[PDB]
Amino acid sequence: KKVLTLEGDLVLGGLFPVHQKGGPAEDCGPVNEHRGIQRLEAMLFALDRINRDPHLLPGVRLGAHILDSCSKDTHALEQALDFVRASLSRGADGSRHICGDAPTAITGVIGGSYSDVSIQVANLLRLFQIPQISYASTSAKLSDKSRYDYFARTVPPDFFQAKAMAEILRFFNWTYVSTVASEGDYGETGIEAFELEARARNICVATSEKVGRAMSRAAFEGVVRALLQKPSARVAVLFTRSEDARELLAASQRLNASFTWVASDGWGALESVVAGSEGAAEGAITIELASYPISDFASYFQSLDPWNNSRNPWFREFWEQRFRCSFRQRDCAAHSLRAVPFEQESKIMFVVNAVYAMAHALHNMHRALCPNTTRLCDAMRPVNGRRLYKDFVLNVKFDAPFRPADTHNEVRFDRFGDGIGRYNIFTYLRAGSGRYRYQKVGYWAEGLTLDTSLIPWASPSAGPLPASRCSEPCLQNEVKSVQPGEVCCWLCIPCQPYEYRLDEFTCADCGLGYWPNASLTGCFELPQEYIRWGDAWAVGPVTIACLGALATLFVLGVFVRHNATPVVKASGRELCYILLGGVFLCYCMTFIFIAKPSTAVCTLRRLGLGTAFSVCYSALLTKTYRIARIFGSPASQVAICLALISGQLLIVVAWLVVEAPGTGKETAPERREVVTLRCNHRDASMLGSLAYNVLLIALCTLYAFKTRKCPENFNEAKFIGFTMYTTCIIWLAFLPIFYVTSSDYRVQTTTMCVSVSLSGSVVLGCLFAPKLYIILF
Amino acid sequence: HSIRIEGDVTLGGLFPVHAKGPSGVPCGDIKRENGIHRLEAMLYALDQINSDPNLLPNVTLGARILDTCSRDTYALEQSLTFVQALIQKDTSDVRCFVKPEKVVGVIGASGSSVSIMVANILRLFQIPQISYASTAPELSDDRRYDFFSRVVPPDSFQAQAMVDIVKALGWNYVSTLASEGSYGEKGVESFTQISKEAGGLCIAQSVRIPQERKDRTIDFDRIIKQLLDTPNSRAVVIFANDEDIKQILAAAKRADQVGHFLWVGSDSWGSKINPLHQHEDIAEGAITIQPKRATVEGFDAYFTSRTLENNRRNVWFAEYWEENFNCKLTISGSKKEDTDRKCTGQERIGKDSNYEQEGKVQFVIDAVYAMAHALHHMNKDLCADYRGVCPEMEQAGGKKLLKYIRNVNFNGSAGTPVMFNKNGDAPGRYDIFQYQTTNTSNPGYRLIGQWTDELQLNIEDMQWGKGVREIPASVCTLPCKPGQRKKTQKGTPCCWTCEPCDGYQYQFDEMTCQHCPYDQRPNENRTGCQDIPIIKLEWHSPWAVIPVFLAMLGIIATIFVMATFIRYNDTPIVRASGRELSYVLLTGIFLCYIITFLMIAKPDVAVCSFRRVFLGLGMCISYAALLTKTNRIYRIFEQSPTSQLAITSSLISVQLLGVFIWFIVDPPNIIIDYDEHKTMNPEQARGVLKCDITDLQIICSLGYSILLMVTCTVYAFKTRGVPENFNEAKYIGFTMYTTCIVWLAFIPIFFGTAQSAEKLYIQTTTLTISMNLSASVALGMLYMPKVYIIIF
Repeated sequence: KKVLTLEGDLVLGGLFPVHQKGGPAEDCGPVNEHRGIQRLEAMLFALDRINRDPHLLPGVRLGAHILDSCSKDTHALEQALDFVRASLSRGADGSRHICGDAPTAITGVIGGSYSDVSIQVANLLRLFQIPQISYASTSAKLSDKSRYDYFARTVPPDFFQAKAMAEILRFFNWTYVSTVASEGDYGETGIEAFELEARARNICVATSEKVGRAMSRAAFEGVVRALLQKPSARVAVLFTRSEDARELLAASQRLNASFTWVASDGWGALESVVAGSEGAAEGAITIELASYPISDFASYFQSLDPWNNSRNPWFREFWEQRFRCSFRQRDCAAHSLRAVPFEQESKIMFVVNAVYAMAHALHNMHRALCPNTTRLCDAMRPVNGRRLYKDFVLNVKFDAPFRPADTHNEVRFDRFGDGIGRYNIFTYLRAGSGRYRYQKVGYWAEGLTLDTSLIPWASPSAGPLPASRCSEPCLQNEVKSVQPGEVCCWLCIPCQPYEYRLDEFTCADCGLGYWPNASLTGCFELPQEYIRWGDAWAVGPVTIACLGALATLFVLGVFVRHNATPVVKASGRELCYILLGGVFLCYCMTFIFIAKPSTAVCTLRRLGLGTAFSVCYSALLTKTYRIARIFGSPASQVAICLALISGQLLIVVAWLVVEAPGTGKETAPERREVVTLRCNHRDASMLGSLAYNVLLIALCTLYAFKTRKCPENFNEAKFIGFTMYTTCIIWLAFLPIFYVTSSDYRVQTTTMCVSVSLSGSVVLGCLFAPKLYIILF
Repeated sequence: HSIRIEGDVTLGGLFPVHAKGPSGVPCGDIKRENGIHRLEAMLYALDQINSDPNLLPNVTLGARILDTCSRDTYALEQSLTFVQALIQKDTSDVRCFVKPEKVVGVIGASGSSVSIMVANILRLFQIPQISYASTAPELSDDRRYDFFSRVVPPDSFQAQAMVDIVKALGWNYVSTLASEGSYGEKGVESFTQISKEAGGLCIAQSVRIPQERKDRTIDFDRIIKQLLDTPNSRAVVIFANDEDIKQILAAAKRADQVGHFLWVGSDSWGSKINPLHQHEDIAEGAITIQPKRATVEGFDAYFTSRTLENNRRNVWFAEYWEENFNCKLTISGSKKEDTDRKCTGQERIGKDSNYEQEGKVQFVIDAVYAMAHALHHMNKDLCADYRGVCPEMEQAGGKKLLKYIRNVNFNGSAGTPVMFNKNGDAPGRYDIFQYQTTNTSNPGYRLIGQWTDELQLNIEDMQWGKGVREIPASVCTLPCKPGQRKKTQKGTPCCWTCEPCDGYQYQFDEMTCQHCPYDQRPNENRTGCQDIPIIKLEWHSPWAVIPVFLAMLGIIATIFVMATFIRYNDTPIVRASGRELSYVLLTGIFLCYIITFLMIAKPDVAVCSFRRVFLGLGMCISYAALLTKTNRIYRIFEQSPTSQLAITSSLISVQLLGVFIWFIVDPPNIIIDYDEHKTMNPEQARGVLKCDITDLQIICSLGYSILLMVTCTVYAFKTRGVPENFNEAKYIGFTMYTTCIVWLAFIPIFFGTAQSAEKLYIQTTTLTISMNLSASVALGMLYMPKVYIIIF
């Protein structure tokens, strides 16, 4: 019913909601002091400054055709229809009067404080070839250009704050943050943008819920319990509005448990509504749009009077309401606007930025179309409404006017028709001595720049900042898990303790004993040493070998000195010397068996252990054979033993030339020395032939022992037979000991050395005893 | 000039009686026949609706017809003219006052692009739009157009019909072909969107048709070439207009391709003769779709009895006669200088003009009827107790009207029913057209079947019908399913290379080939590792005949030695020798023969439970008699049969406890087959099996006999020195030496024989033959003296 119009060469338009939705009966209720009149006077003052700016639009003066929507849908449609009715070709339908004003083309439709009115106006204006920029439209619904082509909001929508949230969360190194939103459409699209940005930044999300506004405190208690009942982090996200955030903080205070969280534009400052719960909100950072006060607009609005400014009837009704009176009584002149303080909101900056952006776009297109003329050229008389928006409105580079010199805004429009946003981060500072109040730490113009010293918990003096890591980093140890599902944050799980880090997810083993100092490279069996057996354990074998060598030398010296004895004269003196030499060679083989193990070492030890045994066995066999043949030539007896051992020599030589040993170490346990123990030759047919030859020699000795009627040296023959039986028993015992210790590492070698040393010592002392009785005793 | 018809409730109308040829003026002077045959049909629908007592008897139905010639602004102005009268404020304009009427809905939105721009503003207000000729399917969504209801099926329904007709016609892959800048682009987009989700449908190729230049025909020659590049692809769907369809068919005709790929047309093709002329090869198999083209006899009856005196309701019919065969009107306009003949005197020239009612003509009558039925439902549910129209219509909204229009299931002008889905789209009632020249000579489009919700067509409608509906059904290659395949798909969609898997693995459900457990191998079909009975070593002719005969020949010797053993006790020759020695030798020979014959039987769990000790007992029993003989001749040679029997029993007891010990090591079981050969057609290969008998066990069992043979040879070396008793000691020594030589050769056969997979049928046979030969030699040497005594 009321329309504000201003005469101008290129008149613009405006849709500012001055009233609110009253109900089904009444059209709209009383005017609002904050969102309906102050923004209207703001855009009026901005347009007046535009008309009085010599550098901006000098030739053409733009007007205004502003309408009120009463914060409704059908009313918004009916009022926005006038902007197009003024632009219709026919204008007025032909009709016959039962018994004036001419339509003026409108270029700009700057307006829209709510979401539904802006959606409807953009839907109506997208197809009528007319641009429309908004100042307060934070819903993500007007983002798809397919549904809203001509729309360039100067305010950043709430879903752009997801980038600032991700920047904040990555600045403090937080991963397992939780979040909470509302069941409304704006809440769900904002939280969806938040999840999208978090996935782009690879940030985990603990829980995601939508809390309502028409629920009691029981539902809020339940949802906060479901949020804090899964403890893996201390940081949360609060994306809901202030009306719900107040009750959420009250419920959190009822839990007597507080933590840190980030807040969206709903809880930017909002200090008066949530002042009840001061303990729960002790540590928290919020997000608030940058709104610098305008000294020019404030001075203009403070000096407004209906008598001097009567071109705005809505302003007259606002003056009547704010200073309740009646024009019939003429008591409104006594009331003064300077008596009550003036409170500026955050949308005056947006309306002035929008009108200045449109003025700059008009100036740019006028300079690019007809720069020779300063007034509207004939080509610019009809406004296209589409190129002006696509090429000039969207691609604008004007600086924000009416701002302090120390601050720089530089608001612009992106390809999606959205204004560049500057967000100031407000944190709740704890002030026990004084009163709790907020504090600005940084801004989000282009990149996140905030100081951690101003933040209490972020400052190192108060303590370490709270973390949101679901797990703690582990050192060069058990590998990280590769379980799916929970791939947002990682956890390293224990492996077998005998494995290294092959990769970031593979847990293999490449060598024990030495810890690799490198990260992943470096794999070797073991830096083995030359000697592995301990000195204390090897002392026994060395002492036994020394005692055996000393006993053989004493027996050889006694036989050499007592060479004229009748017992040694009628016996094998050369055979006795050969047996003494073979017994002395047994101590050398036992000592060599405990030397540095290697290929040549193992072959030499095996060859010596075989040769000494074969030599003594052949000697005793020849002795018993002669004793059984004579009692029932020395060259032949000396050559037959060589011919006998030649078979074993050829056998071992053939086995040596048939199988070449190496240095291949195979370890059954997961943690053991890779040092060579005895040799590379495992259990094969080599030990079978030697065991068969030893068994045949023992059987031949036992068969030759069958004689028992020896009249000469009967005691010596009995001692030799007892020694042969003892050696056979020792070999039989060593065979089961070697069979049981077939898997032992060094115990088998120690037992074999002890057995061969004991057999050699017994064979030496058996013959040394008769010599001792003959000479020493 | 709009059309005003009096009525309590009126409906909107957007009909293109003009053209958008000249861009300077909003609408061209020329008119279109398709756009002029629809608004008269709506007028007939309205004047027939407000004429009967069964449809809106108490309220008359008005009309508000406006022209929209498919312009971005003029059509927008005419559509905005509806909501301007709804508000009708008009408080600023003063001349020196009229009665406005609200509109309940619109039966306009003829053009595809006009529907979007009309519904975008009609969504904001409470006025629906019931389109009739819209083709673009992107407006079928409810989130962007919730006040829209199409009476014709969109292109998405056409794509669904194409999917259903391709799935039910054999082939699964089809090369799509559409033209951009028209409904073809949206049609192919919907086709891909609905085929990606569809299971069993494949896309062979996707090519665009450029509409910038078609007179050169240089692109169409290249398109048909690259379409033939892909193998066995004979199905192609066309969503473009007829203009380039004629050119592509002409190109396919002049090219004379060897592939002869069948064509699939769209609603643009339908059943027209224009594109093809004397083209039989390219027309064969051109299965094309077309919606139900009904004819309303009432509209034809009303459109013949028209005059310039009674048809004064519409303003465009006066100038409509200018589109006839060069005739004009002089009552209002000025005659042209080219022709002065007048056609107002008679209307027979219109009948002679051979006009035909378009298919979209009956699509504006059912829309008006549906809105009238929605208004009737409104009246019945709100103000069914009023004399005329109730005031509850002006204060109502459009939401209830949309809800009442959605649940509309009445029978329209023709015999087919009309209904709307949840998105405001009517179900697709298409007719399948195929060109055939073999059954009839005249050009025809004989109908196959109807497509309303399912496929009710004639599979055998074609004359051949043998395999022509299955020739393009392929897997990108020849069909390969003989029972041994492996479906490996990489890169190429809905296709896999016809390649078999390894011979050691059998397929499972034609998906993958896996390995079966040991002793099993895939059959000739590579479908499953079947089970077959193992082979047997009984009655083998090629090689076992000689050892079988050698073993059977010992029965006579065993029977002769048994009867001679306890017999002839009077002669001193048998009295000098040990009586138990001959019996022990006979028992050993019998045990050796039984052990040799036991190898013929197939071993089992219970067989080798007692056969594992029969072989070892036979060898040790034979050496006992020789040892006893040497002991006796050594005791007699200096300067006891009872003790010999005890020594033999102790030697056998040493072997009995031994075999018990080496048997208690593992339970008696059967071993699996040992082979590393490939798989052939006889899946039942040579599966030789036995109990726990290996080379080490055989060596340990035969080790005891080696020492006995060595001792016997050592004793015979000295026994042969002194010849006595008819050189019996010399014969015993010769027999012992022969036995030792035979045993030495047996060790070389079982040593180093690792280059033969038939060892179980060769080495055991050779060992048994050697043992039988040694036993026969011993028996012949022992029984020689008895034979000589019996002869002499």
